[PDB]
Amino acid sequence: MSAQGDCEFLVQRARELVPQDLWAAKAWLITARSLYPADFNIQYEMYTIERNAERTATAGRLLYDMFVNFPDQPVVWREISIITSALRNDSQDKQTQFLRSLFETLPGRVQCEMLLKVTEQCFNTLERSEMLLLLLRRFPETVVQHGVGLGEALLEAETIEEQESPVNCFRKLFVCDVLPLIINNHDVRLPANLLYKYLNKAAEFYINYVTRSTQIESKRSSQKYIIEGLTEKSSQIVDPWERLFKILNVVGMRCEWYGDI
Amino acid sequence: MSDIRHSLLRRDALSAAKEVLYHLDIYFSSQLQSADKGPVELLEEFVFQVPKERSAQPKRLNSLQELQLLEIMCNYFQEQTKDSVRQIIFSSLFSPQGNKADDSRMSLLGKLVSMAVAVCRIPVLECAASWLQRTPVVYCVRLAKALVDDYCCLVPGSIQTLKQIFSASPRFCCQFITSVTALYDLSSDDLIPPMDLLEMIVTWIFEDPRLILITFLNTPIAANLPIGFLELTPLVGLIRWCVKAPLAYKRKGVGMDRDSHLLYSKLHLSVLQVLMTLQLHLTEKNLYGRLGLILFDHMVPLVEEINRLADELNPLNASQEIELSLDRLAQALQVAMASGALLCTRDDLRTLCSRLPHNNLLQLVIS
Amino acid sequence: APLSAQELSQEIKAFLTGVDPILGHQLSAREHARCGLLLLRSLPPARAAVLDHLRGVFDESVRAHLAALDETGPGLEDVVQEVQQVLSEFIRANPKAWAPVISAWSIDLMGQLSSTYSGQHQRVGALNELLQLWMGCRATRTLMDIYVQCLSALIGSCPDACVDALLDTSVQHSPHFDWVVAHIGSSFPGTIISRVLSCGLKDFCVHGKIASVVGILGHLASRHGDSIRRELLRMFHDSVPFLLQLAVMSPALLGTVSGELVDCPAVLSQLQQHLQGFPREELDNMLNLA
Repeated sequence: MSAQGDCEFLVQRARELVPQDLWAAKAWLITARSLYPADFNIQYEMYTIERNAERTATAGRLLYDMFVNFPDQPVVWREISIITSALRNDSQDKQTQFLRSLFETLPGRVQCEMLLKVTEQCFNTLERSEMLLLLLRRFPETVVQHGVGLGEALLEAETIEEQESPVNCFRKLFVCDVLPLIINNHDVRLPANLLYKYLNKAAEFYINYVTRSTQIESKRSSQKYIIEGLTEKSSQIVDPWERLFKILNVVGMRCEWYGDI
Repeated sequence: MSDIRHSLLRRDALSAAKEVLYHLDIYFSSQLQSADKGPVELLEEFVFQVPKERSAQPKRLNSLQELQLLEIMCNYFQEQTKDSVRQIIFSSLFSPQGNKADDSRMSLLGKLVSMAVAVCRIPVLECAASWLQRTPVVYCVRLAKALVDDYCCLVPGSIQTLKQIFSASPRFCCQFITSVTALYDLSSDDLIPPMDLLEMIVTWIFEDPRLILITFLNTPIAANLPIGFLELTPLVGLIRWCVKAPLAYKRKGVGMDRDSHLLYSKLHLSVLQVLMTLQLHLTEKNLYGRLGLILFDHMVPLVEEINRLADELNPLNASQEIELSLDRLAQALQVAMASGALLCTRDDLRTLCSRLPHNNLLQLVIS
Repeated sequence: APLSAQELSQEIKAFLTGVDPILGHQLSAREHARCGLLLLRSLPPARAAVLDHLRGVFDESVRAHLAALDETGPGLEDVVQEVQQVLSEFIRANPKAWAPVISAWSIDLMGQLSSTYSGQHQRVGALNELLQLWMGCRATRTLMDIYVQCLSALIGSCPDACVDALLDTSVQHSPHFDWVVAHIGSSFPGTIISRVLSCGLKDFCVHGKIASVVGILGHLASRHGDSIRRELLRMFHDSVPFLLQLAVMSPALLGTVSGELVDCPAVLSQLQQHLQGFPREELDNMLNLA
């Protein structure tokens, strides 16, 4: 067979050519052929620290070839994680927009598989609840198919979090995220029970947002509170009243509907 | 016809030659199915500037009037704008006859091509590229060398004009890439690739090679050509030139010539990427696979010359260069075997590895 | 790249037609020079056309300078400086192809102009006075400086080819530009004066006048170079009446040869006796000249 020897030789040749040029190593790995996925992975690893345009193009071509041929490999997950990390930079320049656009260029299947794997590997109850909330909010189809199961899932998530009181900022953020998913899809009709449950959840979220417990262990509008074990700036939520208005609008859109108010 | 010859026979100032050329081009465009000695002599005097008495002077210096004749030919070609007329002109100019007249006409055509590239004339560039595709190895090499010398010696930064012409005119860029791949090999110091030529080759390999592949796919071509009649794919030529470039630099002392090594590495990477894309696009179909579509049977002699040059002080001083050349050759052989360039099987690759110096990784690469 | 093909096409068409189709105004010679210099940066055929036009431009400048000298354009320093800098950069970028043709153009122009002016002017020992009156001018002196710079660039690369071209032009145009050859020999004594002597003796053997011009040039180049010329003459005599004829016609070379003979010979006497077998009439004529 001698597959291991050939792979080791290709990896060594790629590594030795790094000081000369990443392009030469990538070209040698590609031209080697035979075990194409191994050579592509070696070239990507060699060019991982590189930032040249030619190296980036070669890495992208190798990744696309691997995605077409290799059904499952950690290289795709690592690339997705790197893209996500790049997108998390400061938004005070065009670099963040470019990184976000590059990250969004990846197929949705790979991102969905990575999210499912992360949720499966997340042993923490809070992480599992966050993953479930993100999955429910991303696609309204799952929520529509579940029907009355959204309330049970929310109750299970709250119980898993070990915080019965819903005054925490996390519960309000999850409620707002659930509301935006319904607001996005106006064609998702729901029965009377679902509407009542949504109204109760919105009322609870508004009550929590208006005031929160002090437990511990050119114009604009905002408020203040204390987060549960996290920085108050971490809760990036803008205009909860506008979110409630959008939820009411989506509800009205489904059924075709002194001072100012 | 007769009137044009009668007018051209008398008087030195051939001011009526432009009218005759325009009439001939119009007749060719409108009556290609319907279309002598006098016209042949007139064309030879205009382009080649070779009189009837070849051993005698070629119509004196023929330099001051050469620019005027080239401008007149460029204007006539621009006014033509016809595929049939341009093809007829190219066929007439590049047709061999067993004498230096064909070579002189090819040189004049290359000069006109350079003038058109300076003016970015799309139809003139297309006609020149078609003529170059119908030219021999020596004529193509001479034209490429003259174009490279003109683009390198005109003034600093003149490669920008060549790059702009390549971007605007894709046919001319593809023809230049094919000519460079066939000619530029760095086998000898006389044929040493230039830095500006290397940059132009890299720019052509970047985007122009896709146009060359598209043109090859549009109309089929023979698996082999006599003396490489402007082989379409430039990957093989660029790879051979890049492989010979490090060995030539070592023979010509490591950092003294560093720009050439980097340019060769970039050109090799671009050629490998183009070859990989072409393989990924064409292997699904049966269009290619016998011997690809390009090589010109020149890679072996250049590789042998590079190996012979690198043999002197191979392990002592040029050990790094020898290892780099061996790795490049092994990668090229592996790509050739994977791309179907091999005639029957990888037996030739095994023989080359056996005759080559100690390289164990090639044995595992083949398997 | 703001320079579009349309502007270049219009300009070249207007130049070829000879009359501007829109403006209809005969542009000044300075504008033609500006356009030519701009084209020279890019097009070598246009560079050849620029040299062809520069032949006439330098003819006009030399005629103007001669008229000014006899009777007694604007910015004489600036235009000459610009042309010199353009040519210097052009040679610097790639001397191999540009230096020989430019040097040949300059020397052929100088020779042709000197041929015309030797007879059409009152301004033209003797070769020393010619050197004074020729170097005295400004434009011709700067052109000679440019040619000297070109040769100093070319001496290291191709000395034999430059010497061959110079001697071919000399045998074709001897009584015209020899003073420039005399200056070049004075600057570079050994090889130049050796080749001049070789050319003179070769022409003398062919005949069985170039010799007078050769002697004049050797005398002119003797200043700052007489010792090297005497050494060359001694080397030539070491290996025949051409040296004697040159010594007779050149007083400076005559003094140099007298000093050499005073310096220095039984082997030399035997060599002379071997050469003494020549016909009696030639020997008698040589004795009379001696």
